[PDB]
Amino acid sequence: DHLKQEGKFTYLEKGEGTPIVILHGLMGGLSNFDGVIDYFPEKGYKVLIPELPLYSMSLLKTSVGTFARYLKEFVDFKGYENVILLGNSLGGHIALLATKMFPEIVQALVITGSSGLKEIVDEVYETVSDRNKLVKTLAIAKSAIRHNMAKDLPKMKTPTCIIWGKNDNVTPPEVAEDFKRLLPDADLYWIDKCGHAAMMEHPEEFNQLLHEWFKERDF
Repeated sequence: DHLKQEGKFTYLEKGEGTPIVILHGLMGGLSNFDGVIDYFPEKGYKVLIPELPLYSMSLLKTSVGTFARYLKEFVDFKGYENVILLGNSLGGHIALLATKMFPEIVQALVITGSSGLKEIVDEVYETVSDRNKLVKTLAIAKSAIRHNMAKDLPKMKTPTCIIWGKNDNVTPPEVAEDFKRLLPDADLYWIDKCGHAAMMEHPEEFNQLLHEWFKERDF
């Protein structure tokens, strides 16, 4: 597991087999996914965690659509014909939009505590006093909600795994079942006593749930 910087792309890379591209949210450090980074590369998977240009994208090309196209540019750069997308919070929304815009590049979609329907405190105050980053955060939120997925979901054919905390406060469990309803080919699994970051709160069960879903479908 080492950090790569090739061109404008900064990303973590570990593993060799089937590529899993991970999209974290705004809160996201990469410590969110240590569970995934330790488990799946030893199970024959390639884990890639690219750093999206959330707050760097010009004064104003900052939209969910831009991040999705950035993801596409990353996969194309890597030369993959298809990947597995794993997304959390805003990252899940980026992944969803990417699967909508470029379905032929996505083998499967894994979603957990995503939008589209402790000491982190010190990096949300960053948003409210950074001065020029608040606008970008506001730009993202405006772009995100304007870009609702509810209408696009009914036939995003790609196989989708939805893993959710049974007591999520940010994105309530109702949202998870909405995803299950609209998506034509999706499976829903819950994790009890778990909030918005199943990956981090329970990397144990998340890995096992996700791994078994992969086994059933050959992913």
